[PDB]
Amino acid sequence: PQITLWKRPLVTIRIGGNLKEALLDTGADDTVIEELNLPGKWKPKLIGGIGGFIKVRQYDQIPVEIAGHKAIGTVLVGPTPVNIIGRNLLTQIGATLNF
Amino acid sequence: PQITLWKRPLVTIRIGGQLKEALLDTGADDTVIEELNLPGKWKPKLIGGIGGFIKVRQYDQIPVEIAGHKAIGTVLVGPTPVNIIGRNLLTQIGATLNF
Amino acid sequence: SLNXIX
Repeated sequence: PQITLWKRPLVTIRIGGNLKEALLDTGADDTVIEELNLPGKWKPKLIGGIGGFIKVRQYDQIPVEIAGHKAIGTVLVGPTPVNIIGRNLLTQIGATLNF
Repeated sequence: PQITLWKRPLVTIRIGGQLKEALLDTGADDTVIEELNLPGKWKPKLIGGIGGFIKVRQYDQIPVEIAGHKAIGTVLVGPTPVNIIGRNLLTQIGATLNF
Repeated sequence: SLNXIX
């Protein structure tokens, strides 16, 4: 599929069996989800962007299905206003920018 | 072009007669460039992201050449960690996400 | 305005 950029590129994902909305974000190194109650082991990390840094929980080898395309990798959990799918998972689903 | 996402999608832009590097950022509403002067009038604005809000200078109707494609629109100038081309200009150059 | 992670 093709997603235009007239509005934020919000799509349906599935993480822990549950459907959520997330932004396909080519400006994100990492995937940042607010899913504060996953089971599993995590480790503390700090990530940055325009306003500075925040604390997140790093979860590894988490399945994330993005618009029916399966991915599996690291998900960072922390307080964000929008769930964002970053390049660590976008590459797994074969996503490119085109113009 | 077609750009994959194994690396940050950095490209060269021309703005105000100068060459800069900037990230093609589908997760950005706006275009935000590190501190500099641009010609003309500006007004204060605040924008947010991952870490919170920052103050920027809002310049309107600024020509930007993005890997050889022309755009004219709002450019925000402020303490961003990396220069980013957001959807306001990505739409002008016809950029889509594809998978 | 929301603008995205390093």
